[PDB]
Amino acid sequence: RVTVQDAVEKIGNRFDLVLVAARRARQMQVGGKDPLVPEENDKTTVIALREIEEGLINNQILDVRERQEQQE
Amino acid sequence: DIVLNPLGVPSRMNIGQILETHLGMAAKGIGDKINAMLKQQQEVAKLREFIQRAYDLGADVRQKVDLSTFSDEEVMRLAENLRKGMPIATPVFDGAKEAEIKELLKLGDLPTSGQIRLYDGRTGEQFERPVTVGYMYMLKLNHLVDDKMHARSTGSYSLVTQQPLGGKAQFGGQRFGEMEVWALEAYGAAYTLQEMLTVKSDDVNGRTKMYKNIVDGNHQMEPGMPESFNVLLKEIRSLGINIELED
Amino acid sequence: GDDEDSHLGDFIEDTTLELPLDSATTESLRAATHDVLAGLTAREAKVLRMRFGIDMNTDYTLEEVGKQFDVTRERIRQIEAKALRKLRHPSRSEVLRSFLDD
Amino acid sequence: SDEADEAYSVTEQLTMTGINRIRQKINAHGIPVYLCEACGNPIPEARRKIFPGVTLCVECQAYQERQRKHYA
Amino acid sequence: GQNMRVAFMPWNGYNFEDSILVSERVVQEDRFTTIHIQELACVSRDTKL
Amino acid sequence: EFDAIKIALASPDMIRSWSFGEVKKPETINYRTFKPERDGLFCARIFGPVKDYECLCGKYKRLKHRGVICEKCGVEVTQTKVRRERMGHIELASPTAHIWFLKSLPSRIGLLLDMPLRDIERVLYFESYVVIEGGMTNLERQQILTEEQYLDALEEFGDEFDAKMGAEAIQALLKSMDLEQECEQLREELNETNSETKRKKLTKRIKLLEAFVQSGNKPEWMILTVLPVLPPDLRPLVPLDGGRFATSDLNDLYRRVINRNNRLKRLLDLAAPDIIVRNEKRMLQEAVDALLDNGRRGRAITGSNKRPLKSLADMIKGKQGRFRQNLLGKRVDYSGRSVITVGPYLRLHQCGLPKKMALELFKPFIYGKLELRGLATTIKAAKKMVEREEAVVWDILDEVIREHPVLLNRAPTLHRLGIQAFEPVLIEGKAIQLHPLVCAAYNADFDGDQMAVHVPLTLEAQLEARALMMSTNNILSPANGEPIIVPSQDVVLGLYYMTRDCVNAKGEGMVLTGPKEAERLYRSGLASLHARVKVRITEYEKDANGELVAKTSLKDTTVGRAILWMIVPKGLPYSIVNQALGKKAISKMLNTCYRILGLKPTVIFADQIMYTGFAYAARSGASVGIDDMVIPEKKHEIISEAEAEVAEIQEQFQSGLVTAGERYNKVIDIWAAANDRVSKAMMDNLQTETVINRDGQEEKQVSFNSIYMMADSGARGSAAQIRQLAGMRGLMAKPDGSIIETPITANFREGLNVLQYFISTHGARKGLADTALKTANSGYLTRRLVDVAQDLVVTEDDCGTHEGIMMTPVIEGGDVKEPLRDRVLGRVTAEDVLKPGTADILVPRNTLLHEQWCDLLEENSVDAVKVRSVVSCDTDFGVCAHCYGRDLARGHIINKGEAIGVIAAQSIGEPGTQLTMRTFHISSIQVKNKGSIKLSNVKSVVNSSGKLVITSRNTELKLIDEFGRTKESYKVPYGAVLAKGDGEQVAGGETVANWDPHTMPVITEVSGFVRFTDMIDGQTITRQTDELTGLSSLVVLDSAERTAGGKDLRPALKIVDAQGNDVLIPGTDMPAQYFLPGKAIVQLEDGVQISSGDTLARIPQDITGGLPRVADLFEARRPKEPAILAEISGIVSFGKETKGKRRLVITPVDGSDPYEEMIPKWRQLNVFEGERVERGDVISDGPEAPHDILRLRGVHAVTRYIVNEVQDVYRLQGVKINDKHIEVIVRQMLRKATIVNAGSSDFLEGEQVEYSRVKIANRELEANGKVGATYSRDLLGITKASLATESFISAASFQETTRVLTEAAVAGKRDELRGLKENVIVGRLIPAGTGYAYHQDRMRRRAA
DNA sequence: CACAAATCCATTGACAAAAGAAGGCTAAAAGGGCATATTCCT
Ligand SMILES: [Mg+2]
Ligand SMILES: [Zn+2]
Ligand SMILES: [Zn+2]
Ligand SMILES: [Zn+2]
Repeated sequence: RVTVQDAVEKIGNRFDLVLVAARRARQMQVGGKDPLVPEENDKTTVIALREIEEGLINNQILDVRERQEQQE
Repeated sequence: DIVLNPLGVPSRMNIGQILETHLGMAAKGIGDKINAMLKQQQEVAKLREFIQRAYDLGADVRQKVDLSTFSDEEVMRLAENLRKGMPIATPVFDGAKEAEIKELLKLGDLPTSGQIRLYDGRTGEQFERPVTVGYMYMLKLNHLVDDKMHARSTGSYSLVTQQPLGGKAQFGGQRFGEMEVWALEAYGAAYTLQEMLTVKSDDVNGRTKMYKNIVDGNHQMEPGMPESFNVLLKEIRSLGINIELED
Repeated sequence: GDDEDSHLGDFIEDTTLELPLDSATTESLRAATHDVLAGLTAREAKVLRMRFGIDMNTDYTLEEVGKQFDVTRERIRQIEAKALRKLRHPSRSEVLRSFLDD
Repeated sequence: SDEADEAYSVTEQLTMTGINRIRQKINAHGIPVYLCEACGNPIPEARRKIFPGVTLCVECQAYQERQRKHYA
Repeated sequence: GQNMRVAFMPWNGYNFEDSILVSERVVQEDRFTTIHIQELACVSRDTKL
Repeated sequence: EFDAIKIALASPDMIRSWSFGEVKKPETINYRTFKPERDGLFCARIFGPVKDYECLCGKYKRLKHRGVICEKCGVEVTQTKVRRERMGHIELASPTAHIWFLKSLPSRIGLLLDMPLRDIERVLYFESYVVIEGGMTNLERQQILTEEQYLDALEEFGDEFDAKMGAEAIQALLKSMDLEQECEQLREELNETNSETKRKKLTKRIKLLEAFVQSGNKPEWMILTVLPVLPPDLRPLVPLDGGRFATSDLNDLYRRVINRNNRLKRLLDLAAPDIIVRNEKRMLQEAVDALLDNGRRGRAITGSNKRPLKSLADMIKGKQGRFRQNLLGKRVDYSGRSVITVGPYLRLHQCGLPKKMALELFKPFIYGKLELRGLATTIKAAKKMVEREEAVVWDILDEVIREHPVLLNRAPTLHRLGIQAFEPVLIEGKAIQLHPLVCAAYNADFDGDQMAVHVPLTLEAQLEARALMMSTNNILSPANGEPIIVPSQDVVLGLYYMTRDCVNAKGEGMVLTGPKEAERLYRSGLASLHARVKVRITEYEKDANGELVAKTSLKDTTVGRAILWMIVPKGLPYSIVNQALGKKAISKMLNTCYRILGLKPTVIFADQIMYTGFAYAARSGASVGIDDMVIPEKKHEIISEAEAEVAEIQEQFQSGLVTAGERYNKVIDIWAAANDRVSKAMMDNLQTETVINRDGQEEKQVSFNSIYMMADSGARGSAAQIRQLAGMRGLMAKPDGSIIETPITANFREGLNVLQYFISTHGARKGLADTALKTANSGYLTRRLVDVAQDLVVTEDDCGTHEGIMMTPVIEGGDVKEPLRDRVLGRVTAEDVLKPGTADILVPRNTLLHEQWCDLLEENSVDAVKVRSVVSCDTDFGVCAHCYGRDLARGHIINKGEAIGVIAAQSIGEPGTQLTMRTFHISSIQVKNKGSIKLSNVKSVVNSSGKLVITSRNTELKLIDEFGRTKESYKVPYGAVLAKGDGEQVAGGETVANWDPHTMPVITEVSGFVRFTDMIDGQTITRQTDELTGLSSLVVLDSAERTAGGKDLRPALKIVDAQGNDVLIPGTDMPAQYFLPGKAIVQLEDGVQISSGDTLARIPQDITGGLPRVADLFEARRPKEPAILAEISGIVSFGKETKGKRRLVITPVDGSDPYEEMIPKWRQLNVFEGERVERGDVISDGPEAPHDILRLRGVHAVTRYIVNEVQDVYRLQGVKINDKHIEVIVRQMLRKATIVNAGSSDFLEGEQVEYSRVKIANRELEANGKVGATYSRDLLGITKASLATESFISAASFQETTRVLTEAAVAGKRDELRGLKENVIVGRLIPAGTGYAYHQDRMRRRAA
């Protein structure tokens, strides 16, 4: 983890980025999931921002996963 | 030994350091000449001759030292105390000119420009454009770091307002003044600011929960009410004023 | 002094505060004693919570535990003595052995 | 940085404006009056030669200097 | 203080703004040691207990 | 969870509702045990227990007794913290008056009862009665009496008086008066007395009374009868080691008031004489009044300490008080300090850390990890083992720190770049490392300066620090898009030493297969680091759509530049490292790298440039030697010449030719000229003294002197200080500004004798003394900027308006001081940008002008760009993101949430330090170059010479180039001798206007004869005949020159013809007779002939830059010489004469001109009384006030005046700052406003209210069928615009706390938390930043 | 199947103890008064 320009490539405003990386890192640290990207022995924030950096996570994917969890 | 920065002299116009390190280089060169003469146990007469010619040069210099009432009994001592380097003087405004400095530099066989060729230790290859050396008289100011470096995880807390103390004697934490709050507002840091001024400093019930969640690997933070604001509530309300926190 | 305008009261510390570590300790205590008290018998696990001031407005005296458990003012101390005598096992209740420092 | 590194800037600004004022207070060029204005009487050509632009003889200029000395 | 063989030159950024780069020969010749004899007191105030 | 903080007056039943009992005794504690007293100022029953879960008598000491209050000691057993929460009350023996409604400035009880404050003072302190139910004898409620009058009213009747004196009297005054009655009364007594003072006064007072009305507050609540005491804990009585104690002054103040209350009680049951009891009542009013506050009362009644006792309100206000100091600026856990050192090895995205500090701040983290690993048992074991510091904790620490950032921070945090987050690197030793390219961002050297490190605890905090605050994301300054990671002080010297041609060195003039072979050839010792060389390279000049098209060449260049190329990334062209590469150029290089190739490549290239520059400055061995400070051989010559000159002036002064007060100035100018000469000589002898001889003959190159190399490089220092080394060193002015005429002819390479050093000491002392005082207010203008525009944040995304400013370069006839590039880079065009071909729409409506559009305009040369400012953004409570623009640290469009108010403040502030702290001070339009000419507002005629001359006023010249732009403009005054016309492609170096300060003419519009009117001698004027040659003329005379027998006349040389009329000016209904003011120098005598445009009568007649010039400039303070202008646009004409000031009115074209005021002739008129001047036209003198720019030329001018006024203070300093920020403070300066008509409104017409209420109201009323309403735009200075605030917590924190509170108290104000200063206080999230989501969703919660 | 002990929870029944509210002691605080005349400082 070095720079978060790519995180502006994924979403915009650079604030929902941080506040959604925090939610995904909640899911990943407080055990509710594991990451979709192979963490190279990194801290939870690092993994959250990385898998955001793959177009794999943002507000919509997280919320639709939320609804799928609501199926339980 | 010490490697200063050569850029200090133009901006900080203090030519004293260049000029003094040149003169000190001359003084230590005279000292090294005496030590070569001495440890080799050259003589007493030749040692006397050299020291005598060293103690006089420069036009009408006010002191007059000579080796008549000496010696030997004295010039062995006056060498053994000058073997580390002939200590020089310079009055505050009637000092030695550049010229007498260069004459010292010529007495011992150092370069008159005061500058040597030096060789980089790591690469072993030689710098360009010779660098200046010489014996500057450095000091050790008592801004010593290991009574300066200081930090606290969770120390004690002041009585009236529930905030950490101020002093390194009492483990005070760093002040998060008014300019830093603006600095964080200028960014988007808001949870940072919220923790910095709620759970790290003021809140009584959030700081304990915060510590617990730290040890439990859950990096959450429960806000609560800043205790300073509760004191300000009791103070505003201590007058005949009813301030309250509406629903 | 300091010309910093720090008043005297700005350095007088508190003594009512629970040391934030010591709260962090105690949260494992009621957890850890909950651990051994988990692997207890329902009588011993309940009677010890009965005998000691655990997880309630509590500390019912030994006659008072003799009434609720309906056994005996004398018999309770027997199972109470039986309680920690089983818990006095090294290599069985070593968790609270962590909460000892001589 | 270090306060001497700044204080030199303060000092040089002060003295630069000093030299600028005291060098601008000399009149540059113009048609000499040949006569002190306060008296209409001749300003001798030596004074006409030194400051090209003088408009007072020594006496009326001395009077004006003494009057401005009290700043009002 | 004490006089050191000093040179004026950059040398790889360790003296960037106002820094200094002392040789280990300085700190190994014990040439800048000091003695800080600091003191610690302790009272015995008989309290109510 | 709460919201909408509230405040109001407190009822006695309210205050009884708070308490848990009433203090009676003035005892506090037991002096033998330290237990509280029975019901003293520390009670058991009242304020609760003393220790955790026990009574005070000891009857109950378990947690199982929770809640039950004991029966002997009666103390409610609960937590001991409850003493911090309870409150006590006091039942005063008699009423007494609250100081805040009594002695505050606007006197809340003063104008609540029609009275002067001294009258109620005489009432309160038992001096003279006040009548209530005073019968129908003489009074009803108001007028005061005396004891003679009190007894002669008690005389002849005991009934029918019913008056008291003091507290009870005022209490019956308030408790009797009704609100609605008086409001309706003075309502009727208002519109029949709405005279200009009476109207506003009574209207404001009735406003206060109606505010009292709708509040439900009762005036008698103002006077106190029950007084509430703080809890004990907030006024503790801590025990000090050694038997002593420490209390707060609140304790003894409470004690004294309780003592006076007990005494008055004892007096009342005695029925002692009323004199003694009245003194008691007075004393208790004194005590309570000094309790609530110490200032209004005369003497702060001190104690045995020779200091004043510190009362209640002093614990809220002031610097020291809770608000300003402890409620925002508070210490922090998990934070540490240290000394900073450099350690240049480590990358920009990280900082070294001492290992001890690292193991301290992250203690709880390491405990958590050691328990997660099972390497310990419990937390106690973990702490014990980390205190042992065994091996495992080091690996645990290296693991937990790994991606966990820390904040660095310095003492003077000016701008947001003063706080940046780094990734730790565990270091032994006790210093704090730092990437040297970040010192400049911090503005900290390494003379022992100390940062502090805070730990981001929360995971949202960790992400905030990394994604928003980490140094690598923050490289571009916020006050201007310039990268602020530039090579600072030493890597620039290394890089400059690297890229430097010398005519001959090793391996001169070979060919190299690439940069790599250059490096291989240099390190092997076969070519020099800088030898001129032909080199083959390959540059990746990306031209196509993201296509990196390579293309090679054989560049002829230095070996050094070829080496340095290997660290340049793919983007740039080789022509960037193909120069000397000083300090400026390398900053430009980083700027271009960012501009071309993104961010991450620029950060990687920044670290590379630092690494390589450091390494080659190491290789350079760049030293400074005493031989290297060259003295010019021709210095003593110049010294002898200048000493000859000073002797010459002295000789003449003894010859009686000059004043001493000019001998001074002559010798000063002599020495200054000699100084500049010496500097030029020394530069010539040093800048290029190096001669070298390749192939025989010698050639000239720039010097290799390593002081010159550190000045030409711009690394540190400049040419001037190097002068101060070798040449003569100035003149060394005294502290004030008196220069000492005998210079310091020495230099520093030579010595300075005692008087030279002493003369130096004056300036050195003053400079150091005033640089230690910009520290005393490092953050004063920053504070007073933040506390006005802090509550302003980008909130929406686009407001869809079209307004803005028309940007044009800042050129004043010289060279372009600010091109259209900078003033438009990064803004949003409000309309299209049309090429002068009038059909080329270039940027439609919302194209953010990045470098590319502004480039395209640059080579297209369109200079008319209507760009949407912030100040005209239509948004409410904020600003359109698209309106603000893009100038972030990040290059992209601003994003909603950004607290642009605060960054505007910190950008307009922190370079303010780079300014000078003290306010320092400092004819014909000759065309300077080639082009055409354009006269704007060119209202002129073919004049007497058949040529052009200004008959208009605001004709502004323009060097018209054929590009489609304005090359170089000028101002042309009235009646200027236009030696040409308009639309002439002219040559260069030509004066096309001329005019005289002693000839401001009144030249004729058209022809005529010299046929006078009213020009009568002895009655109006003097028959002047300047008979040195004999010319007679009728010059106009002013009224002190005209007699009284002609003063009611208007002199004029009437325009006529050869027939007998008065030829009327076509366009007006007046015949032409040029009325003339005083001093109207006339020549043409009666009957002479003239023609069109002839000389009728040609009447005769420094910029600052300091910092406090700026705070004033941001205040709209009325300068000494305001310039009023026309409110009407039309033909003007005079009026009455000298009622102290002349009179004259600007007549409309068709309407009415009722506009006239006291125009003093000390301020000279520039227009006659016969011109059609429009509103906003120059009539008055001196500096225009910024207010009138708004009220006359609108908001856009007052902002274009203010940004173009404060920018040039930075401009005159050499400082750079973007213009976007100086608007966002403007937008706060004009937030208030006043009304034009109520219409469908709900306020007074002649009233003032902030813009947004109007802005939401009458835009909504158009939605309704109702009428819109009109409003005047006010304008307030920042500290005056800052007090006007919708909150009442954002105001208490910074302004006069008592003034805000009583007003917001009586007003019953309710603050709903918004803005950034309040949410910090309450400690919830901020509305602005990351917490913009958290605060909108409250609106959804506040929307149901 | 089928008889004899170890000992389970059940008392049972003695003792040693701890405190718990009153009872005696007593030192502490509190109050209650003393007139030749001292007459506006801070
Ligand atoms: Mg510093
Ligand atoms: Zn004269
Ligand atoms: Zn009790
Ligand atoms: Zn906008």
